[PDB]
Amino acid sequence: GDTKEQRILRYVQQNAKPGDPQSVLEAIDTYCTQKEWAMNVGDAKGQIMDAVIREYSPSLVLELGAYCGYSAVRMARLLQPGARLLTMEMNPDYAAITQQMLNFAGLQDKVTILNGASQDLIPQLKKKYDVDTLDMVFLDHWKDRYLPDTLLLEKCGLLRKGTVLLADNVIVPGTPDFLAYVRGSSSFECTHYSSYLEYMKVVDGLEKAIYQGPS
Ligand SMILES: O=C(NCCNC(=O)c1cc(-c2ccc(F)cc2)cc(O)c1O)c1cc(O)ncn1
Ligand SMILES: [Cl-]
Ligand SMILES: [Cl-]
Ligand SMILES: [Mg+2]
Repeated sequence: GDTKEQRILRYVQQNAKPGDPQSVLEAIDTYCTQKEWAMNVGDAKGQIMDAVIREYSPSLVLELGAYCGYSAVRMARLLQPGARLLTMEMNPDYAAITQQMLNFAGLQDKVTILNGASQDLIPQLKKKYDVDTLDMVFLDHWKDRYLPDTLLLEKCGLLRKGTVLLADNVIVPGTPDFLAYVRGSSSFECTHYSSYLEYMKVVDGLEKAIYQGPS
């Protein structure tokens, strides 16, 4: 039968207003609070994401790991006109749900959902996708991929002074190598935002790591 992610999309389509991103976020959070948990960033951490997005008003955001498109809705709804989000989702079924979710939210013109592995796609961003540098990166894919993909971003010349990395799940499931690395690096200025795992009474957190250039 249907998957959890199909159930979430359907619930959104039947309980949100088309073209209304806030209603989409609310529908998802209700579903996941009342019916079934799912690994969306959630409202607690989402509120911190919102605050970050509004501070930096990034023109170009890369997201690693889309899932059902919750975080992509969350960020894209706060982008300025003309600003854009690219999100890399290697799971094809998740990629399809994410696209449908963004279409329902009316945010399809702001977001490009690429179905491929981040390690394969990151090296194509400059030449294929005409990226110069990224303003912000949201990390939310496999937790053992945050560090290697961060180092790949730098290798490929995609980070600039001031590029904001914002990492989900640095407590649960945790990203110990990434977290130790950025906190130890003179090339990052880090801030920890303590919060809660989505839809749970469990502590989690976001890490912001602002790239400072080589050193
Ligand atoms: O990105 C891919 N999976 C989700 C990564 N995200 C997570 O695993 C994740 C997990 C949890 C979590 C927390 C507590 C718990 F008890 C169980 C899970 C929370 C979150 O907020 C996440 O973000 C992926 C899929 C695929 O098929 N191929 C390549 N990549
Ligand atoms: Cl999400
Ligand atoms: Cl929550
Ligand atoms: Mg997460």
